Amino acid sequence: SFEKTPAIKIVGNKFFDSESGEQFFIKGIAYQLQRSTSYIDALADPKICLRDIPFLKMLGVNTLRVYAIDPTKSHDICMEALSAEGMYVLLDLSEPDISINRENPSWDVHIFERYKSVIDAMSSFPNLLGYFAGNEVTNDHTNTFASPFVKAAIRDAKEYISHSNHRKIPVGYSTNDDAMTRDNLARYFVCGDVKADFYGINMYEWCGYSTYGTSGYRERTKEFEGYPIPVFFSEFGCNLVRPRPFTEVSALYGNKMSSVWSGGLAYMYFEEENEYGVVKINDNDGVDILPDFKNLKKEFAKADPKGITEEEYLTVECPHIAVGVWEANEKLPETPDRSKCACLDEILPCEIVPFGKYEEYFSYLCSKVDCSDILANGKTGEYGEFSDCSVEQKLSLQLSKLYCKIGANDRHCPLNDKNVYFNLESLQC
Ligand SMILES: OC[C@H]1O[C@@H](O[C@@H]2[C@@H](O)[C@H](O[C@@H]3[C@@H](O)[C@H](n4cc(CCC[n+]5ccccc5)nn4)O[C@H](CO)[C@H]3O)O[C@H](CO)[C@H]2O)[C@H](O)[C@@H](O)[C@@H]1O
Repeated sequence: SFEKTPAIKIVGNKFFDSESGEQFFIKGIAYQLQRSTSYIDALADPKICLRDIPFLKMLGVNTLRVYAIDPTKSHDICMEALSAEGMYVLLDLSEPDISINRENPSWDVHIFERYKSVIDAMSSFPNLLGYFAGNEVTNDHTNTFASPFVKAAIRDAKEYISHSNHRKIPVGYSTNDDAMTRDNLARYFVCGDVKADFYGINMYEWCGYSTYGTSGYRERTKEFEGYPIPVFFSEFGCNLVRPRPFTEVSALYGNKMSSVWSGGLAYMYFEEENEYGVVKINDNDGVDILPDFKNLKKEFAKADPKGITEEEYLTVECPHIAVGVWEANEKLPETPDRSKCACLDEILPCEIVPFGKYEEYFSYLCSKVDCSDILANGKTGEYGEFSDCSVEQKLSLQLSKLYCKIGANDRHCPLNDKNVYFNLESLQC
């Protein structure tokens, strides 16, 4: 049963409860456990989530941000338990080992399959608020060319959801707060023919007992006034001054900011040797409440954002390219084609299995054959025909091209490595 969490929908630049029609404001906290899979999925483990939900209820949150789930595991126990307390989930589609790499960006079948798997695992829950298609991918002026790959991911996640039987859960983006790139990033993700459905900023400008004017919150609010999609703080809670008073919460849900922002999520629930937690899990797996907890609790309790209803509410150019400043082309890479890339597994004479060596093997093979067909350039908007295939498929293509160039036809692939093998399926889309 999900009566207490009706699905939230987007109209214009605001969230709305689909039943009542009241504006939905996010009063949230990040909820994600680490190790000392690589990620831990707290929503796949009832003993973890059912321990914490009572404490989350005390905080008075209506939303969690979760950065990683294991899509092979069940989540209905934790998601229904969250729904029981009126709590929604914002969920990143990526994870640390399967993300768009800001140092070498690609939008490919491997990353897209990860996104699909999370979508298929989590879309049945009415309290799934939205998906993030990326988190701080571009983070400064040196990697703005990663952003077209994220926009392609937004488009393709939205289309995948559209073509599924699922509820059309919105797909957005979470960005950092770098001064040189923030205005261009915000414009880029709503420009042209592809748009993020919502926009989260990881916002740490307000530290200690600051103010609306002095923190920078006033300038941010004036910048995002009239922004065409919902905007919120996907993270907040600068910890320079402790215990964190969380006085930004009073500003965030006040009348000046509540007209522009759709709330935000504190970072975070768990303490992980970083002084960002509101609780600490002890050696007996029990929850010890930390000094920040009471301050966030009081601030959320006092917050009462005056929104507008759905019915009364009902009544862009991409940034130009400039070298060293903004290098994200409007032209996006194509939708990764699993069938095309899977046909390389069939027909290619020389293949390499996944298991440092990528840099060496690409450097070696791309000096002997033309690797243009696997390159992807977000600056120039030039995307090779097989640039959407997996790193292994890309490598295999180049090895196979070298094999055909030599033309011995003796089943000896021209790269001595144990991961290399001659594909017997090639001899038989
Ligand atoms: O796509 C961009 C990059 O994504 C990386 O993975 C991603 C990963 O780094 C990210 O990690 C977040 C991490 O960004 C977030 N976090 C918050 C903070 C506090 C920052 C404090 N602070 C204070 C003041 C100013 C600025 C900052 N520190 N870390 O904490 C989350 C839960 O603890 C954690 O999961 O989570 C994503 C989703 O799962 C992965 O997609 C990949 O590993 C990189 O290869 C890739 O380049």
